[PDB]
Amino acid sequence: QELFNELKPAVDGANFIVNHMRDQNNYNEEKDSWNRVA
Amino acid sequence: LIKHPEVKSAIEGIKYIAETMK
Amino acid sequence: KHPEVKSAIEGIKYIAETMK
Amino acid sequence: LPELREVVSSISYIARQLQEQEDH
Amino acid sequence: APEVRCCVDAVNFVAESTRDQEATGEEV
Repeated sequence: QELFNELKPAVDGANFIVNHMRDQNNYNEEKDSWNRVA
Repeated sequence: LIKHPEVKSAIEGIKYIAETMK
Repeated sequence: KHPEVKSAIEGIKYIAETMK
Repeated sequence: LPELREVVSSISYIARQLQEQEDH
Repeated sequence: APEVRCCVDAVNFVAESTRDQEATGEEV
């Protein structure tokens, strides 16, 4: 489908943003864990 | 298009960003 | 072509311009 | 299809900016 | 079609949050 081929960059970008925010959130949660240990 | 795994992952991810920000 | 879809489109555009 | 093209442009720009942020 | 409505509502939630952050930072 040409529709899916044209939207594939959009889907890849959406997944990249999703992974970026998820990794950032996990990084942040580990930082709060260290803060609580302190 | 909805049945594709990538689209489902993207939709769940957008919902995840929304709930996390809330 | 609902108003909410147009609002979402303008929202993504606004986010892009904000990052720019 | 101006709407889908603008969506692709905005999403690609956001992803590129985040990739640059990751490299930084 | 709850998928379309829910994804849209999420996108407007991000847009409104960004608008608020701009407004809060214009006051600051």
